[PDB]
Amino acid sequence: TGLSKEELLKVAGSPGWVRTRWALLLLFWLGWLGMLAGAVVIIVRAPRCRELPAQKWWHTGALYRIGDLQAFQGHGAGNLAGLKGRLDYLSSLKVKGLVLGPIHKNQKDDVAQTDLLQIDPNFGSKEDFDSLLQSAKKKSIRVILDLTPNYRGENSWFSTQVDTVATKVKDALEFWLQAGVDGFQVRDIENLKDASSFLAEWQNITKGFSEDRLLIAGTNSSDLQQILSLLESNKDLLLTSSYLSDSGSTGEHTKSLVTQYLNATGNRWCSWSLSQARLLTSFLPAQLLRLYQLMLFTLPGTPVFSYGDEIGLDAAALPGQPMEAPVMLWDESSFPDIPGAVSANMTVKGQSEDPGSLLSLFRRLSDQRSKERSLLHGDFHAFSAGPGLFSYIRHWDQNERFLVVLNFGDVGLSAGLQASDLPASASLPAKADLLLSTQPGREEGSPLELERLKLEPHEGLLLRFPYAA
Amino acid sequence: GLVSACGIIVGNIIGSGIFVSPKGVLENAGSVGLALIVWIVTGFITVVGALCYAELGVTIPKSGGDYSYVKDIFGGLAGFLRLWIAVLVIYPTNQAVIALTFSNYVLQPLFPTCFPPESGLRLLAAICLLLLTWVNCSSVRWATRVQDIFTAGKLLALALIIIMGIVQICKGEYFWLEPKNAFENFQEPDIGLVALAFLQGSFAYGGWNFLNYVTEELVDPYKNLPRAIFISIPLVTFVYVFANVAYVTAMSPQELLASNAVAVTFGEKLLGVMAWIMPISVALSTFGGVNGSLFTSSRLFFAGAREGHLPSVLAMIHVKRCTPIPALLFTCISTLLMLVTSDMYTLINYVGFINYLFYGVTVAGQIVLRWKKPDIPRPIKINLLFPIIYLLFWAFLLVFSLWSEPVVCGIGLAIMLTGVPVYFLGVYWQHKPKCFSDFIELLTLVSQKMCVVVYPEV
Ligand SMILES: CCCCCCCCCCCCCCCCCC(=O)OC[C@H](COP(=O)(O)O)OC(=O)CCCCCCCCCCCCCCCCC
Ligand SMILES: CCCCCCCCCCCCCCCCCC(=O)OC[C@H](COP(=O)(O)O)OC(=O)CCCCCCCCCCCCCCCCC
Ligand SMILES: *[C@@H]1O[C@H](CO)[C@@H](O[C@@H]2O[C@H](CO)[C@@H](O)[C@H](O)[C@H]2NC(C)=O)[C@H](O)[C@H]1NC(C)=O
Ligand SMILES: *[C@@H]1O[C@H](CO)[C@@H](O[C@@H]2O[C@H](CO)[C@@H](O)[C@H](O)[C@H]2NC(C)=O)[C@H](O)[C@H]1NC(C)=O
Ligand SMILES: *[C@@H]1O[C@H](CO)[C@@H](O[C@@H]2O[C@H](CO)[C@@H](O)[C@H](O)[C@H]2NC(C)=O)[C@H](O)[C@H]1NC(C)=O
Ligand SMILES: *[C@@H]1O[C@H](CO)[C@@H](O[C@@H]2O[C@H](CO)[C@@H](O)[C@H](O)[C@H]2NC(C)=O)[C@H](O)[C@H]1NC(C)=O
Ligand SMILES: N[C@@H](Cc1c[nH]c2ccccc12)C(=O)O
Repeated sequence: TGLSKEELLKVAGSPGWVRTRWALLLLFWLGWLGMLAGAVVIIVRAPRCRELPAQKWWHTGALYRIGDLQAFQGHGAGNLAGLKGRLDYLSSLKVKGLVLGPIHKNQKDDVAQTDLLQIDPNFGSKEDFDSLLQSAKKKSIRVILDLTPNYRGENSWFSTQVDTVATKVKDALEFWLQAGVDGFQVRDIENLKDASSFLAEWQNITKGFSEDRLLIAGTNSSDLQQILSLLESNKDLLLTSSYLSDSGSTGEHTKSLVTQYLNATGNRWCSWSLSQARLLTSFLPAQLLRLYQLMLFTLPGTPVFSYGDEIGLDAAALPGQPMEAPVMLWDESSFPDIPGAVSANMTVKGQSEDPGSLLSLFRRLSDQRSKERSLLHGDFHAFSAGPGLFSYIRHWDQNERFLVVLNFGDVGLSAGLQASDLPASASLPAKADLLLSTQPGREEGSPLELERLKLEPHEGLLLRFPYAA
Repeated sequence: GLVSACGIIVGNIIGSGIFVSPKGVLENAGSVGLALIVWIVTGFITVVGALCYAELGVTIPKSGGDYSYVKDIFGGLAGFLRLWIAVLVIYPTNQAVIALTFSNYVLQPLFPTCFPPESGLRLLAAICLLLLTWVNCSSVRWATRVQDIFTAGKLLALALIIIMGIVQICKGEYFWLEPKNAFENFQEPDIGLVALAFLQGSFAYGGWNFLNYVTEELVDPYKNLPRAIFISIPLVTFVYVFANVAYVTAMSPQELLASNAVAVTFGEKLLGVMAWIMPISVALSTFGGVNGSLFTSSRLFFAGAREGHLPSVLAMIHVKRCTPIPALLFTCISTLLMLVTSDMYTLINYVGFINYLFYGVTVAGQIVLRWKKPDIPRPIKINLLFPIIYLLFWAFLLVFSLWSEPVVCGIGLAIMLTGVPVYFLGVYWQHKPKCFSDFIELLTLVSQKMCVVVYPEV
């Protein structure tokens, strides 16, 4: 071996080695206090993280307007009880709202006979409504009932009366909230006498019953000065207007149309929708329909969609249908009036299995809106780009940043995005791995360069880049 | 007498691996219902694994355990590589993971939704390590009388996950677990990403192999030691499943993958007072995982030096107190080298690959000792077709983990291939370098003088 001895060591060890054994024993114990104070200084010099805002249920996800119950599932199975079977489909969409149509037995312009407390017998009863609310509560889907009283007449809110129709609504606020609906909507508030002071009485009883309730109000006013006069008294009101219903096919228009709305309201919580009760197939063609679903799901606010929006259900395609309430295309026999009129991709059954369809873009965007912290309440900072295109950054404190580049032109335009107009906390690097794109033909997950970004016509692409230093 | 022995096995198996694993099991298996299968399959494999280790402990009984079983079957080369890995790879990176767990869990209340600093974890984990090796070297009676303090912490913490878990079972909080229809997630992970969920599911079960040869004190073995395995290790799998059910009744599975500390994200919910005792009762559990792994790190430097390998400057024992200094100074230098480099969850894949690789060659040694050398007195036996289930599970996991992450397993096999030149310099060398061999004598006596340590009597 290599031993010395026990006894031979102690007569040879430590004549002056005891000086080096004490001095090196303190050099360890002094460097450990330098490693202890040097590890508390790093924690304090590490800055902070931001406190998460108090998120309500409509802040996290999208709502889903269901106008006509009989046309959502079909005239054979059209009931409130038949709506319960489709709750498994909407939970795949990961929507959080169920803003269903008014069901309060209107009598076609007779103010004394439209009681808002009593459900129409053509839809069901009281007992199937609460079990619909009990069934939706297990899947965490919130049901919003709207109380626009004259919904089958040519003008809502009963133009011959000014006061009895108003207290007909106010009595029904404390009636349906007993049954536990999680909000209310009032469409067409442009046809009201003293509209901006009647929402403030209705948002009292909606918030005063419980804090987790909401009120939605719909106009058709597309002017900026009319909307802000409605939001100058109330603040926590979702107002779905017709503000974006114009063309916006030039790129610098919609950049100047969206960033004027957040700048005038002071970056509050808004709701992004192209209309109040109309689909996205109106107001814009079918090649920009995948470009707006990427825009509406990434803007700061609650995106509101109508039924048949995820599949691009055009009312002007199938003949013999009312324009406001088209039939939802469930299977090949969902429209049994004209045989041989629907395609395979023009059906929610064929849209589901196609990995490059339009429903596959909705479902792949709806989960990333609902689960990602930088899209839930991340800051919005749009910046300049080339001749016509829209580009903006969604960013939060430390989370995964997002960068959307939307091209509204028709030529294969290069992006040319300049990062000089950003704050230093959320600047972009040279590489950012792609996440999704509207038209396929790009390698997803591949980190591409952000200076040479050649873009196709009608091609909006979603990139992400991590927090760096 | 058996009930006293069952506590010996469950006490050292259950440590701070239940606090690290369920983020990495859920990330690699995808769904919640597939992750609860992984904790059941791994616990059955450990029962199969700790059975075939008990048969070699009654057939060829020698001190050293895992290292001496390979020493009997091609024991020249293969026996040294079992100990070359357990000195550089296994024992350092088992302490660095538990040390990095300690800094990650005390810096979850501070910095709850942001990220902790990248060098505030490499310096707070090196403080738990460098303090404990100072405690460990010193009067070893101190190092065991403090270990039942850390054992009370992991019993207080794992009880609180259970009793607050079972309260949420008798409520409406059984949404994600009990429904059995919420079992869908990212399926682009292949089978090869489920193989990485077994590299991290058995980090929580690790520490079963060097226990069974210690239970020697047992009464009448050859029937009991076994009867003890069939009671202890399925009682670990009962706890690890029930404490993982309680993790998902508190938070979302996507919420579980975001936090760096799973046990205290549980604690910031379900009461307001458990924000104070969820970091404390789990940072105590990570103190015992490093303190309990610096006892057993020095028992392997003893068995290696008396057999030719591992030159005799190691395995020396201090003159006033029975403590090995230079065996603890090699698992403290080599642990700091593994600590500053890489990420914790990809360090478990670095252990669990090479830990399975020598798990197999001892069970393969249990079958080749039945082909070669029969009629040896064996007090207990298993089925002939029983350890070939373990070799079936070992082969289908090793080649799939090499396909998934080849870089973290390519450096695990690169250090084993570094073993064959240092072994051939080790014992197959002619002793004609007179100018080089007295360097070893000069290296020893200077280490024997600046440290007063001496070889033991035997
Ligand atoms: C801290 C700096 C950053 C980290 C750097 C790594 C530090 C590793 C330290 C590990 C923990 C050390 C604990 C020492 C105290 C033990 C406590 C105790 O019970 O003492 C008993 C015993 C008490 O002695 P007594 O007071 O005489 O009774 O302590 C000793 O006898 C010696 C203590 C000092 C040990 C000297 C170690 C010198 C290492 C220098 C290496 C130089 C290069 C070598 C190259 C080799 C190439 C192969
Ligand atoms: C740092 C901790 C200090 C306290 C502990 C001191 C430990 C010192 C040795 C550490 C390594 C222990 C394992 C040694 C290898 C074991 C294999 C074996 O069986 O050996 C038996 C063999 C014979 O032992 P014997 O039976 O006791 O004579 O022991 C040795 O030959 C030890 C050789 C020391 C060097 C090991 C290999 C170093 C690799 C790096 C080479 C660098 C080349 C020069 C580069 C430039 C330098 C300027
Ligand atoms: C309901 O809204 C009104 C404002 O529209 C709030 O203020 C009340 O206003 C009425 C006159 O319209 C006064 O008679 C009340 O005394 C006011 N209430 C006060 C000062 O507390 C009213 O606070 C709202 N209700 C709740 C519960 O907040
Ligand atoms: C909102 O819809 C109405 C219905 O067509 C538009 O027309 C208004 O209709 C009411 C009642 O029929 C009249 O009292 C108004 O004078 C009409 N407006 C105009 C400008 O003539 C109304 O224009 C639509 N709102 C917007 C902003 O286009
Ligand atoms: C939109 O935001 C900009 C700055 O963020 C502000 O616009 C300023 O409006 C005043 C009004 O006369 C001009 O004098 C300034 O030159 C404008 N600023 C810039 C940079 O052009 C304002 O906060 C918002 N605009 C409005 C009309 O409120
Ligand atoms: C579903 O796919 C079919 C492909 O067969 C599309 O049909 C083509 O549509 C374009 C105009 O959109 C026509 O110019 C082609 O002649 C059509 N081809 C055939 C074979 O009919 C159809 O447009 C797709 N559906 C939707 C809603 O876009
Ligand atoms: N070191 C063991 C695992 C391990 C050690 N200590 C632990 C404590 C608890 C859980 C697991 C462990 C291995 O390499 O497999």
